Amino acid sequence: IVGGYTCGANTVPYQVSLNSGYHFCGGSLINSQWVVSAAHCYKSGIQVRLGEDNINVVEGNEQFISASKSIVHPSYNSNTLNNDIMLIKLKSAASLNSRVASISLPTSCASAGTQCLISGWGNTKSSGTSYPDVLKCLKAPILSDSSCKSAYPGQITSNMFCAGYLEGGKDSCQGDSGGPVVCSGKLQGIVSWGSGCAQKNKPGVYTKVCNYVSWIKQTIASN
Ligand SMILES: [Ca+2]
Repeated sequence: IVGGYTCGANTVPYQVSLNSGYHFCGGSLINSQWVVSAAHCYKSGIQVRLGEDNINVVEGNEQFISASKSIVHPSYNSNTLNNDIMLIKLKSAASLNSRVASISLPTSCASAGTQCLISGWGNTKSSGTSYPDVLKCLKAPILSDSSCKSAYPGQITSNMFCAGYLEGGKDSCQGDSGGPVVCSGKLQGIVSWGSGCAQKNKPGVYTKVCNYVSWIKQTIASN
């Protein structure tokens, strides 16, 4: 996260870290057994880390649980990132408490101008590299589809939306991928891609979760 703030320990209790020897992506807990992330975060050997603040220090509220299966969206395209969504099942159910909590799925898509909370352990620099160890947060509005498409002509599908600031300086970035965009209590987005980070006229692009609720509900019930 570039241009954000330190969230505070366990203040985003649905945020997970995906670990394969090291943090490589975020995700969101949607019930005690299941995590939503980006399809571009797919790999073998995932351990889900819940209850995290400092990802380099054991602080006492963590749960570490291996994935038992991963399901990438049937129509995911790894070039364009259309349908950039994946479900991860936990080998054992998480123990839900005030520091390890699920986030609700959308009941519809959200309006442009609505404010959202974007979070992660990704790079905090728009030029160069610095990785925080504590969770970072950013408040950012959903942008209109027209301003999203004008920034990214020929690239945006109905399964994507932009959020952030056209002036630059405030955005998600590398290592935030797969993490949450929460607006009015609903998981409306997944950190997906952008052109660089925090650049002028290059806002963040997010998977439009509202289009996937039926697929999520049916997939988890049959797995
Ligand atoms: Ca920790």
